[PDB]
Amino acid sequence: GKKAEAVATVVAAVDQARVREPR
Amino acid sequence: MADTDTAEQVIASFRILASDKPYILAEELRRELPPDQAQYCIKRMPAYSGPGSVPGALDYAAFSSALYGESDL
Repeated sequence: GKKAEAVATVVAAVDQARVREPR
Repeated sequence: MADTDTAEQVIASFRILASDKPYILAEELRRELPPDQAQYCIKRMPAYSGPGSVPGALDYAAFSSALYGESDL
């Protein structure tokens, strides 16, 4: 439960930079 | 939990994935993060930067600052 929560933060943060990727 | 500040959250979150380590290995992100996430991140975090580092370490702290801060604008 503690590790999974950390991945959600890293994944969520990774998607933020990805949103800046055109098609 | 014990830390919070957008950038600090990623460092604390990455530290947990790296197993209490100041750096994370590429293979770890592959098994700890979606194959797609490890490849993209492995590129951001430069080549770690410690004294007793390892042969293949990466620094997610440098990448965290870029995600919430890249170039002045």
